Amino acid sequence: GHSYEKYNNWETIEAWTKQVTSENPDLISRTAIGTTFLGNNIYLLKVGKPGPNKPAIFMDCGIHAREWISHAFCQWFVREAVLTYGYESHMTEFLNKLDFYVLPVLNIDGYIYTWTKNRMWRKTRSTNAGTTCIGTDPNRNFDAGWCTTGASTDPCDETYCGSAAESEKETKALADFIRNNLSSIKAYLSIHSYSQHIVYPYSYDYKLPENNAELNNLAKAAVKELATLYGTKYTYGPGATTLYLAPGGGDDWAYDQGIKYSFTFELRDKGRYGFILPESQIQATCEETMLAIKYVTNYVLGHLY
Ligand SMILES: CC(C)CCNC(=O)[C@@H](CC1CCCCC1)NC(=O)N[C@@H](CCCCN)C(=O)O
Ligand SMILES: [Zn+2]
Ligand SMILES: [Zn+2]
Ligand SMILES: [Zn+2]
Repeated sequence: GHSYEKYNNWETIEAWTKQVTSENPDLISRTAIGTTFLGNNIYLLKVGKPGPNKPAIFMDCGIHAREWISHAFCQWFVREAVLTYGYESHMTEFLNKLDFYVLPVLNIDGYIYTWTKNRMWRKTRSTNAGTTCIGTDPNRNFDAGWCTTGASTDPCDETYCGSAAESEKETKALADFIRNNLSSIKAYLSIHSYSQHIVYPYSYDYKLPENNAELNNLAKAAVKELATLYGTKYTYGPGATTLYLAPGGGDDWAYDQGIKYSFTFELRDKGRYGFILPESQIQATCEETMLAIKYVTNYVLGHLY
């Protein structure tokens, strides 16, 4: 009983990844990039019409377990791509020229835990030495100025860096895929919630990126496109300046690998509902974010490297 306008559990999402690929074989192809701590398969969807020497964009959802709207957006991106292809001028051009590597749920173990035991869970579900405290923050487990100021050495903390960089199977499976497809990946997008922010490097240290002027102007125009629908106000700028010091992030790591277009999207809202955003707000949040994602996609095509 799947629905794009409702929050679906992992059993429903897994059944959807198989069915959406079978219903649309010419547009979507499904593969398993790895396994989680509990043993669940990390599924990845390649969206677009196949072809040779195609550039790609990587998009992940659900790094943090409680951010339910992030998981819901990845499903809506696939929904639009199969319904508007051949009917919408821009989406048709995007899928024909580019490939979309969509990872619907990264932290699967944590997401099952939010449906069964604790709704407010953030980290993974891995064991730690010398304590009964469980979990490691995946957005603090990447090899980009790992476990410095902003990340915690305490396993009982929500911002736990881990025993080592890429100590989690979920963090390694994501990083290995990017390394194996570095020459093709031109953009990295990380869907999260909440605050209504568009974050670009750097977060591990107080420093501006090489193409800071370009990333500032691109985020500015992407903010405007989202606002045209429901008037949703979004803020932008680099991580350490706008937010806080968050070392060992997926967006910061991707940038240091060569992906000059790296972004972190924080969805609805500002604090009224927070992580527990209602089902009645899914279609509104997904449609506005689509306009911002489509604008970033359009820019990347015109500035291929
Ligand atoms: C309580 C305290 C420990 C903060 C925990 N943070 C979060 O739960 C979320 C959402 C939000 C919670 C309320 C304050 C504003 C942020 N924020 C979030 O996940 N932020 C990203 C920032 C991404 C920066 C790009 N790498 C992260 O810390 O991974
Ligand atoms: Zn997050
Ligand atoms: Zn639509
Ligand atoms: Zn230009």
